[PDB]
Amino acid sequence: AVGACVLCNSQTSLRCGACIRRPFLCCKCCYDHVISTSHKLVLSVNPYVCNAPGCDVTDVTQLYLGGMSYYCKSHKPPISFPLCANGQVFGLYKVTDFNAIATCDWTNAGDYILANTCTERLKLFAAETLKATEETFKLSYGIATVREVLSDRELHLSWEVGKPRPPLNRNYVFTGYQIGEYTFEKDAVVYRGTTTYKLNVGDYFVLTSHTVMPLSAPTLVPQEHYVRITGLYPTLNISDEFSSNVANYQKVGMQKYSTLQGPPGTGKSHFAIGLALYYPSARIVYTACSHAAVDALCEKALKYLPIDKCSRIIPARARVECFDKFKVNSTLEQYVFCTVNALPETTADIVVFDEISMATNYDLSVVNARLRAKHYVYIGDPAQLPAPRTLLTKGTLEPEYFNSVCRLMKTIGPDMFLGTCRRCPAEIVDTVSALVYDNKLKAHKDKSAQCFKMFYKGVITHDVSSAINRPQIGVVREFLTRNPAWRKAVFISPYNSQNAVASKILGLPTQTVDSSQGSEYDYVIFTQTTETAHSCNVNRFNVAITRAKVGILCIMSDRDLYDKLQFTSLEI
Ligand SMILES: [Zn+2]
Ligand SMILES: [Zn+2]
Ligand SMILES: [Zn+2]
Repeated sequence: AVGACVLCNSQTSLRCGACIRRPFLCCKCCYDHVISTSHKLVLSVNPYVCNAPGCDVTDVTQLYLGGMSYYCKSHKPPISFPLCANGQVFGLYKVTDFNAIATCDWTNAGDYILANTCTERLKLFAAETLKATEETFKLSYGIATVREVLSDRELHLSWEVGKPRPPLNRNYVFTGYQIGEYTFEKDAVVYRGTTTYKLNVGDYFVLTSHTVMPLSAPTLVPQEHYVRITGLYPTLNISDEFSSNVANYQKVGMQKYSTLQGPPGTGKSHFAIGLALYYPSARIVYTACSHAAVDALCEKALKYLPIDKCSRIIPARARVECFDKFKVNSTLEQYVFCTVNALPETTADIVVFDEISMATNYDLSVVNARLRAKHYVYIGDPAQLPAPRTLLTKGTLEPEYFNSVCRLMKTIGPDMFLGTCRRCPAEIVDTVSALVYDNKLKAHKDKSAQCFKMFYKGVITHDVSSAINRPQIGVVREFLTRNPAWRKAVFISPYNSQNAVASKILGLPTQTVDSSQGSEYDYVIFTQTTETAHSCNVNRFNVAITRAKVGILCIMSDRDLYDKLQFTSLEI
C-alpha cells in the first residue's frame, strides 16, 4: 500500500486501478492521469469507491472524502471534500507520455517509439505493461486437441470454436497437457515436441503464458567514465589474434557500460571471447536472449578459454537441445554462458550481452536486476533483426526504437564499430554497406563472382498468412541442375511455408531469414517470395544476404532491392 511515484518518485498510497500494472502515482500525477484518460479507479489502502451500500460509483472524479470514508455526490455528508480538485487526488504525502503508455493496446509502432523515447522509469512501466498485455493476449487463443496421430513427425488437430487460431510457425511455442513445450509447421501438419512423447488423441495444448514480474533495475545503469581501467587487470602478453581489439578492450575497462556495433562477420564472438584473454583473472558472464546466441559464444569460448572454468547454465525446465561440452549449471565457474530468462542472481567483473538487436527493454532490465557487474558490454547490430513484437500490426519499428542500447547506437553512435566484414564476398559487403551502414562497412574478401540476382515475381500463394512462390522455387530447381556445386546451398526465404515447399522440391536444408541470424553458410539461395513490408524489410534483407561466405543466388520480387543488389544478373 506504501510506494513511490512511477513518474516523479514522490511517495504515495495512490495506485491506478485501471492500469494493468497498478503503478503507484503521487497526488499531482494521479490527478493528471485520471482527468486525461478513461482511467478513473484509484487505489490507496482502501479503493476510492462510494462506501454507501449498493452504490457503484468507482470514478474518483465523482467521489468525496466524507469524514474518514469516501462517497459520491448522491451519498456525501455536508462536510465532504472532492478527492479530485486543485490539480491533486486526495492521498498521503500530498504526464502526456505516461497516459499514452498506460492506455495503448501495443498494436501501433508509435506505442513502441514512445516506450523507448520516454524517461527511464516510464521505459520500465512501458516494458512491464507491454509484456503483461502480450501474456494476457495469449489467453484469447483457442485450445488445439489431437484428433489423430499419422506418424512420429506428422498429425491432424481439432481447434476450439469462437477463440481465434494462432499462426502455425516455429515462432508460436505452445505447452502440452504437463508434457513439455511443443511447436508446429504446415491436411497433414507437423507436430514437434521438445520432449519425445507418443502423441495421444484427446490431449490438448495452450500457449506458454508466463507471469510478468515487476521491473526494478533500469534498462541501462547510469554511465560512468573512468580515467583508468577499473577493477580489471590486463595482460601485456596478449595473443596477436586479439591485438586489433586491445584499444577497445581498454575502452571497456574505463567505462561502466560500452556498446559494440558489429555488422555481419566483423568479429563480435572473437571480440567477446578475446575480452576474457585480455582481462584473464576477470569473471565474465556471457548472456543473450536465445539459446543459439549463447551456444555461439560457447563454441568460440571452447576454442580459446580453458573448458574447466566454463559453465553453460541450463534452466531446469529444459526446452530445446543446447551446448553440451561445458559443466552444466555451475554458477561459480569464471565463465558462465546463460540466456537472459535463466540468469542466476550473481556478480561479475564483466557482463557481455550479445545479439543486442534481439533484446527488449524487459530483457535489458532483467540483466541489470540479476547481475551486479563492474562493466557491461552490449554487442550486436541495429541493422539486424529485433525480437518479434507479436502485438505490433500497424507501422514498422525502426532500429532506434528496438531497445535503449540500439537507441544509443542509432542516435549518439556506438562506442566501438567493427568496420571490416571477413565473411562475405565483396558484392554482398558493398550492397549492405550502402544499404544500412552509411558505407562504413569494408570488404576483406574479394568479389567471389558467385553472387547472382534474378528479378522473377512468379506467383504468390498463401498457406493462411505465410506465403509460397512455387515458380521462384522452380527457377531455383532449374539453376541447381546447371550449377550442381550449389547443391550444398542453404535455402533461405522470409516465410516458413515457402521453406516447407523448397525443402520437399529442392531437398536443400532450409532456414527463415530470422532463424539464419548469427549463422554463416558457403552458399545461400534466397527467394524473396513476396514484395511485402516483411520481405522488403532492409534489416531482414541485410541478414539474409550476409549469411553467405562464397556464393548467393537472390530470386527477387522487389525492383528496389533487386536494383540495389551489386550482383551479376541471371536470365530466364
Ligand atoms: Zn508524481
Ligand atoms: Zn491508469
Ligand atoms: Zn454513492
